Amino acid sequence: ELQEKLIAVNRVSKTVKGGRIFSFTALTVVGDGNGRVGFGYGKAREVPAAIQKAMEKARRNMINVALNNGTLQHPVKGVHTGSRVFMQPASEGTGIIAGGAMRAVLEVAGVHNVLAKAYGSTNPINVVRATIDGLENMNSPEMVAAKRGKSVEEIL
Amino acid sequence: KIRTLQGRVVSDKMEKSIVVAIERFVKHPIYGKFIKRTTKLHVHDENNECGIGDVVEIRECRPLSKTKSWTLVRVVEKAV
Amino acid sequence: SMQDPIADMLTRIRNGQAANKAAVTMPSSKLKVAIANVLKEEGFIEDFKVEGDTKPELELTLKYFQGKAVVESIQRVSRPGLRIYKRKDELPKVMAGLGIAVVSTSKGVMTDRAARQAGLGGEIICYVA
Amino acid sequence: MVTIRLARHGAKKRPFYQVVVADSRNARNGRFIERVGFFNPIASEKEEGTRLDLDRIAHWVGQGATISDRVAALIKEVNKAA
Amino acid sequence: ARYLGPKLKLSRREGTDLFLKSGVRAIDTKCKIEQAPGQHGARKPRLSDYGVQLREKQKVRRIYGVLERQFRNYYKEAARLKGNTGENLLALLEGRLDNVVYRMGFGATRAEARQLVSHKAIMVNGRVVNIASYQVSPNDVVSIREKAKKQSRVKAALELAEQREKPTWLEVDAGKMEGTFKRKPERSDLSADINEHLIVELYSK
Amino acid sequence: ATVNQLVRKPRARKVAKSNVPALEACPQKRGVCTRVYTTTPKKPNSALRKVCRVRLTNGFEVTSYIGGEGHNLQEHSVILIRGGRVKDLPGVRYHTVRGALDCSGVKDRKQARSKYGVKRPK
RNA sequence: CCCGCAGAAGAAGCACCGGCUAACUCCGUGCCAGCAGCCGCGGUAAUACGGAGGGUGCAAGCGUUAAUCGGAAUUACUGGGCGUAAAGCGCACGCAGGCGGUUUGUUAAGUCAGAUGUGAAAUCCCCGGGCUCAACCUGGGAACUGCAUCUGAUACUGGCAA
RNA sequence: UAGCUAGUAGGUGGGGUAACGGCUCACCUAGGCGACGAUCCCUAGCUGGUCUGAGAGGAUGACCAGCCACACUGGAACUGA
Ligand SMILES: [Mg+2]
Ligand SMILES: [Mg+2]
Ligand SMILES: [Mg+2]
Ligand SMILES: [Mg+2]
Ligand SMILES: [Mg+2]
Ligand SMILES: [Mg+2]
Ligand SMILES: [Mg+2]
Ligand SMILES: [Mg+2]
Ligand SMILES: [Mg+2]
Ligand SMILES: [Mg+2]
Ligand SMILES: [Mg+2]
Ligand SMILES: [Mg+2]
Ligand SMILES: [Mg+2]
Ligand SMILES: [Mg+2]
Ligand SMILES: [Mg+2]
Ligand SMILES: [Mg+2]
Ligand SMILES: [Mg+2]
Ligand SMILES: [Mg+2]
Ligand SMILES: [Mg+2]
Ligand SMILES: [Mg+2]
Ligand SMILES: [Mg+2]
Ligand SMILES: [Mg+2]
Repeated sequence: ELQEKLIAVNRVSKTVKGGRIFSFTALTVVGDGNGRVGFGYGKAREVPAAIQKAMEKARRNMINVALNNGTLQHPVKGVHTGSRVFMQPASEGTGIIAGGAMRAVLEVAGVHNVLAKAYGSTNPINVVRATIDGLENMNSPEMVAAKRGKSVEEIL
Repeated sequence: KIRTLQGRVVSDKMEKSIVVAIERFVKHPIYGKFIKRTTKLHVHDENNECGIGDVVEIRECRPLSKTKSWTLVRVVEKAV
Repeated sequence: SMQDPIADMLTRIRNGQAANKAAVTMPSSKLKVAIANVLKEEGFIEDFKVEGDTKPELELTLKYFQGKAVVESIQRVSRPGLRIYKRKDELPKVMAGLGIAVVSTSKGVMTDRAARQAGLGGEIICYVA
Repeated sequence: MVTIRLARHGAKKRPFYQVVVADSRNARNGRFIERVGFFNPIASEKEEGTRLDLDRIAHWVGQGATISDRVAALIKEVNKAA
Repeated sequence: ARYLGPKLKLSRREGTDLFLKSGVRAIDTKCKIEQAPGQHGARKPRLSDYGVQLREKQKVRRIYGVLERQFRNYYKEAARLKGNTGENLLALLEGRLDNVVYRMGFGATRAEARQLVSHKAIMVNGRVVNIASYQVSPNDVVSIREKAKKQSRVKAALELAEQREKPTWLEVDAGKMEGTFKRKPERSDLSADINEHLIVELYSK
Repeated sequence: ATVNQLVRKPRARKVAKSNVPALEACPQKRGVCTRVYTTTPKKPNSALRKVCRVRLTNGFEVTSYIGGEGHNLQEHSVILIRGGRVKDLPGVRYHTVRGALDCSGVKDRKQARSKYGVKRPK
């Protein structure tokens, strides 16, 4: 049931006395399309091994998002290093309007309609961390009413 | 019920004429800050009463000179 | 020099919540008391009180639900350098209604929901989420 | 001077006039004082075809406005059909 | 202003039966449906996200025989209308007259339906409508004028349409060769292999 | 950054400058070729690029690149030039339009014929 | 606009295929010829040059050039920064200017609420109608975020008094 | 581009205009504008609107419509509502 997605794979290098050693890193995101999403970063000598390790790591360390009918509860802002992300709930049918990393994470987390935009650096790793952080720091009417000691009707 | 303005005398060095200053508090179009703005008028004052510093009510009337088109109505806080 | 006591009050609330303090204290004024009443009725602080005859001190007892602070974010909107006024139509929706903006209308200080229901505008003191 | 006449709007070969009261000196489609109705010569069935505000027209005529021949015929037709 | 090329080549490139042939035979018996056209067809194209969006949009366009300018105008109208943009776009496309006559069965394919419409075989509400993109409204009646009612292609296509699945938003009498557009179709009535959200995102890029 | 500071001195836009000044906001310009010659590109390239010094109808004298394989351009030939710079060729910011007034289409072309002014073969 | 005759008969091109960017092979050339928006390509296996086949995108158009906005949060009001990346005056005093602890009263200037007048028509938007459809034309509405006047509220800011 | 202005700012009287007025003349007073940008230089017809933009904004003022100015260059009056 877990949809998985590879966002980026890069070839990093490490200069040694005998020459250069090229290894491959893979950033992947996995999610159950119904409010649970995690990201993993995997490092290996080859691309298949790197994606395998990243998929396993992302299949672990998932977190839970409070989704409202495939859309966000309210506008959220997220930030990690030099990437700042803004996500807004949108009416049904607009689809997912977001850049590549945000597109992947939201599509795998199960948000079907959202307006998004990334400011600052669009480096995929930090963009994924920031959007996941923003999705996690989002509160729903149930929890907000419980936290403030009110009913959901009282909060409207 | 007659449209009038209320300002402060800035000079009374002319015969039958004062230059008052109407101050208006207006929001800046772009930045939203409320900025103080001044408009300088020349006012005809028969009897040459009004002194510098007074608060005067002025009413717009027919032209009386090249630049004078406002006339004095009363003096408020005549104390300088 | 202290030129925004309301902003100072919000800053004390924010810092006390970040430092897990049970209660915070500040010099009192009637605007501060009105704001604290609004916060108490909206359920963002647990309690407030005033102690003192000549120099009243406002004490707010802060609220935590699951260890975490109740007030997630609180930001002064109208400030001495830039006053913000909104007509009844343009009153903001903070966190799409999950939070509250404190608006000072002509009938007293209230939330944006109360001002929109009463058909009034006014000054925007702060947002609370 | 002040007259009530038709300004020719619409497209090529499909006219649609706008009964407006205007100063005679102005252009046909130019400055006008008030719009008092419309007239569609290529009108089909179940369409108004001709709508004139008789009250405002009477007001302007009483103020001295003249009526172009076509507008007079339209007024006659309206008051004869209804 | 109309695609006159090989249709099964389109169906192979999209990798799906687009119903561009009458259905007397199997598309696998008429072509190598599993292989993309051209010399390098056996290749496995790892099409990117832009690739999948483009392929979806092209699939819908090649299903309905609509060029890009008109399709984009359709999208603008659908997004302007209230509701859901993808369902509105599919509703407009289904409301195309060619599509309607193909659905009711006076044509083996939409190309044949369009040929009838163009050659003035079709009447909506009693008047001959030549324009293929004409938008039929609910409660409209679409009938074939007699001088083409005698034509055999209509009969053969009607038999094929009886063979096919029947629409739920159209009611047809084959003997009278007339039909009624009862209501606008829905996403419950439209083929779920289409993914309109890809098209919405594509045109919102 | 302060509102008061911006009130006293608004944000001042960086004034964009055009990369093809001799065109004077025109899509093309006619000129009279003053010298046809070859030049050497900047390295990491090595070739003999064909350029011409041209006097434009507005008084500008500019260097224009002659693309394609084969040119009949000599002194006093009237050509049409368009924008577009040859990156590895300092001082050259324009292209000659082949198939225009006197720049004939390159012979024996079958692709980009519209780009090189070549009529359709029979 | 309608009817009749004849006969598929009179009607498909342009750009691109190294990445960004949808779509790849062969042959010719060999740091030359040349390509090029950027990164970049070409020194004898070139998917980047030229031709061919195949394919992709638009289509009576298709490309190139010029120009504006966008992307550019890259003049940042919404919406930015200033230890080391560009960026705190050597340091202080201080006029104009910007901001103002706390309570009560009064005013109603800012602020808010309502009403009237005006904000030309066309244009944009919504619901309809007419040209076979559309473009187009057109009825009604909404809008024109504004301005001025009158009547109220006084919380906050301002004025005045203590 | 930091100072500009002698009919220059105001006043009494006469004349002038369809009309108020330094509009003009005589006299008197010594003012008036300006750092909330006067004066000077460069560019420019203004608007409803058009394009772009999620919006705020940015660019723009072809066609249609309202207003202004000009009619080879400079000046002036006559006729006339
Ligand atoms: Mg780690
Ligand atoms: Mg950056
Ligand atoms: Mg005057
Ligand atoms: Mg066309
Ligand atoms: Mg590709
Ligand atoms: Mg070779
Ligand atoms: Mg350009
Ligand atoms: Mg910008
Ligand atoms: Mg920066
Ligand atoms: Mg430095
Ligand atoms: Mg220092
Ligand atoms: Mg105060
Ligand atoms: Mg007031
Ligand atoms: Mg219609
Ligand atoms: Mg209309
Ligand atoms: Mg209007
Ligand atoms: Mg007060
Ligand atoms: Mg006199
Ligand atoms: Mg000029
Ligand atoms: Mg923007
Ligand atoms: Mg302008
Ligand atoms: Mg005369």
